[PDB]
Amino acid sequence: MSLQVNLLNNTFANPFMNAAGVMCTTTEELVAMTESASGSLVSKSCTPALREGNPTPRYQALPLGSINSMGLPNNGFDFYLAYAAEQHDYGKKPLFLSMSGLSMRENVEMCKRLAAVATEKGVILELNLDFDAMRQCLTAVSEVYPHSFGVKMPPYFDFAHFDAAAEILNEFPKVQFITCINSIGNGLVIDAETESVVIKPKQGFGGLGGRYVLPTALANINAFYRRCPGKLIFGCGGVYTGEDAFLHVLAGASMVQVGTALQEEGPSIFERLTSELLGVMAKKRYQTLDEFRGKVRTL
Amino acid sequence: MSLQVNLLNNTFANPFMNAAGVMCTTTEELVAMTESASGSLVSKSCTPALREGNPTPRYQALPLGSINSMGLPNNGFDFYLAYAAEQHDYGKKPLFLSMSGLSMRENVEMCKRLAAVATEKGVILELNLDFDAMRQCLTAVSEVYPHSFGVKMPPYFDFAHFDAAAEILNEFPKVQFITCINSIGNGLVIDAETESVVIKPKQGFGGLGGRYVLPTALANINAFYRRCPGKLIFGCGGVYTGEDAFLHVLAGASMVQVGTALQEEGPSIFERLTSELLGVMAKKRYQTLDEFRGKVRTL
Ligand SMILES: Cc1cc2nc3c(=O)[nH]c(=O)nc-3n(C[C@H](O)[C@H](O)[C@H](O)COP(=O)(O)O)c2cc1C
Ligand SMILES: Cc1cc2nc3c(=O)[nH]c(=O)nc-3n(C[C@H](O)[C@H](O)[C@H](O)COP(=O)(O)O)c2cc1C
Repeated sequence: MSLQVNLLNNTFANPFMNAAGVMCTTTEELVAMTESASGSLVSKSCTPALREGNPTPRYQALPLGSINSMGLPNNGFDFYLAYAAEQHDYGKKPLFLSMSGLSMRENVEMCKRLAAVATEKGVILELNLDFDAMRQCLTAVSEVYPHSFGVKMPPYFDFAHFDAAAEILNEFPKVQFITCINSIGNGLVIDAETESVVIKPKQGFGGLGGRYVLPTALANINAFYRRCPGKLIFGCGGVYTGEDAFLHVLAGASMVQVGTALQEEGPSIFERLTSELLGVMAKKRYQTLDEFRGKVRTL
Repeated sequence: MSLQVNLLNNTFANPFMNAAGVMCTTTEELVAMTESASGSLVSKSCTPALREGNPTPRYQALPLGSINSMGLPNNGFDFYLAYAAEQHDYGKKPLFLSMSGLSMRENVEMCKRLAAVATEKGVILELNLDFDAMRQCLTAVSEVYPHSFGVKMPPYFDFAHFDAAAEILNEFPKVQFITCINSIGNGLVIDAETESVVIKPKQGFGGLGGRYVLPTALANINAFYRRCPGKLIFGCGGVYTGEDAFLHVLAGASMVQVGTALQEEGPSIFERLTSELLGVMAKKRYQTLDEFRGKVRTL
């Protein structure tokens, strides 16, 4: 049995990594992720300059997941570029750098600079991504960035949008992976005891993660798995156990990202997840991920 | 203490009703809803003619809710119109009729015929509602239907969409209530044991209800409560307890609809829900729903 994944000219020991934005903002966190049992890691989505993010409380853990409105607090692009160029131990595991410019020009200017470090060191872009705007953004980035990359997608909720999104992404051969999903946007948690919301920004509205999002994540993973047969899918959303991870892979996932559960448990979670996924595979008589990836049975 | 609700020229004993499509398709179901402790009921979303709906299995109960792709199985408009005109006991409680024509023309034709029964008997339309398609549908109904009505909305996931939808709805004075929300669309439930989806239509993709959708429902209730101050909001999504119902009302709900939980429990649930909501209000020292409706505290 092996959890090995091979993609983008890399070998990964297992499919697990942190979700962008979770436990990956500081040097300490990035080193902790590298030292963990994870197959890989992705750095906090960056802007050109540092951002303090939204006022606190801006994250709340919940029985069925989490809600947040972080507001992109990050050390700025130079910091994550420097980590990738100078500090990260690529001998330990591959590295993804998440990028989230507040405009198309910001993404373009960051990608111009990332190009050389991707060439020299092998860091892989995950670009945090309105369909017209989307095509134009991908065109602008592809123009200046001479490497494969992936896109982090928000969830969609109908086949019309699955089709439209997939059509655009399929126009761009450099987009070699699609990460499904980012948070279910602008949920509103109300605490019945305090009769109030639980986070401060945006009147309590924030992105939902965890158990809430698993079926939506599976839907998006599988929808894009089917519609973009030329690309890989990275799963993200609602993974707490090796069994959840099994479901991501069955739906089509190559890599499996862990957000909410990692936030609550810390990097030791990857040790648990790898052994649980192996336990699930042994019970089901699978030896490799290739054996069941995308093989979910329809009725 | 009182759960009484006064709206749309009607008095309701309590805010509870079934969600459209749940336990309201047959004569026996409609009678059972009328005989229940609920404050109102709404008939199954109808098409001009009977529809068999999608192949089975097309509904599955889940630990955190439900998934379905029913495919509008219903007895047809004549049937629900005749129930409203000839059979329903308006002395027991008010009646809503849900309409879901497969085109603009179907809605126009059904509304033209509904008009007289609404006039004579007092049945209230809930119209099951692409912002252009929405504008056109509403414009057509408003043009031909000489009464106030409400709209059943899908969930939105950002402020741009909340603003755009509210803008459209505010252009129509006849829309006097907004029901938030229909299912979270096209999730995909996978059973780890069978390595398969759990419903037959549409490769296993279907609408999510129940515990999965509560924060999204609260978000939408509150978003339209804020943006459509001229209108009533009916809450729908994730109500299993009086505490859940309390949250809907706090977010801004006037009526509270119950889908998944009712499907699982049957109409006896309304007796439990009324007593639970009264118990919540008693512990919190509330006497009426007016005392806390829409009063959720932000930070
Ligand atoms: C604390 C917090 C911060 C996040 N920051 C980012 C971000 O920087 N960029 C991004 O693409 N996603 C970010 N996400 C979304 C996650 O990457 C992930 O898509 C989401 O949490 C769903 O996964 P989960 O169910 O495992 O939590 C963040 C999520 C949370 C909980
Ligand atoms: C069995 C099934 C059938 C449904 N049929 C309809 C329908 O006829 N019209 C409609 O507007 N919503 C329909 N719905 C959506 C529900 O009215 C409701 O919006 C959704 O289930 C969320 O509420 P819940 O969490 O209480 O289940 C249906 C839901 C289910 C579970």
